[PDB]
Amino acid sequence: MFKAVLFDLDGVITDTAEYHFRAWKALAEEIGINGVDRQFNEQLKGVSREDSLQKILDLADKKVSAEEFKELAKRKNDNYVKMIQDVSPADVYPGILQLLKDLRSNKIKIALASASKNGPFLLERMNLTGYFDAIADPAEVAASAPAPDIFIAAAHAVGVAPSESIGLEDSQAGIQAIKDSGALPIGVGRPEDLGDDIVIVPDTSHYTLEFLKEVWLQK
Ligand code: BEF
Ligand SMILES: [Mg+2]
Ligand code: NA
Repeated sequence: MFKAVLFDLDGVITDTAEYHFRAWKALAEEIGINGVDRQFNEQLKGVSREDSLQKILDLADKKVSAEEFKELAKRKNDNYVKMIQDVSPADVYPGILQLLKDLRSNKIKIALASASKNGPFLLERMNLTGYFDAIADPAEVAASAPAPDIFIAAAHAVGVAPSESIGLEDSQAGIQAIKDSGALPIGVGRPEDLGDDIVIVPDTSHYTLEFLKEVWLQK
């Protein structure tokens, strides 16, 4: 049986996307750039902070210095950190707490394998820290998804090889990271986005211990 589950955070445990969107929209309003609406924001999903800021500047053909650019990115981050202050246990996605409980009951290791530099804070706000055996630090990896680094780190931190692990992700690059780590990916979303060569569930209510066991045994 698999010995660990490596959890992405955003799109798996909870959603932070609304806060990212509102942070960008607030910054755009402050600097007088029109057009940062919900539809535009779809172009910022899975994109780096810096590439997202550039997309926003491009809406107004705005040119800035490196120092100005750094400051705008900082202001967006400040916005986001303020906006996540009221995250709560009610924000945990369906099924996830029961999955954590069932994994713990069955002595299966639980690691956070998230790109979020706010992972520990968010798990505290959601009252989930006690379930986690480790949090891989995204500040300590050399490369971000689709590189496998955070998933290798997470597996190692709970004393397992990635090959003994399942990874859960909502992003295409994240799925590729899991695959390349050696862990077994189970995506949440649709194959158009994630690929058709992995098991995918439509939403997190399908992430149950019984389902993960079924997937593992099929493999
Ligand atoms: F928290 Be994962 F990087 F979406
Ligand atoms: Mg995610
Ligand atoms: Na712990």
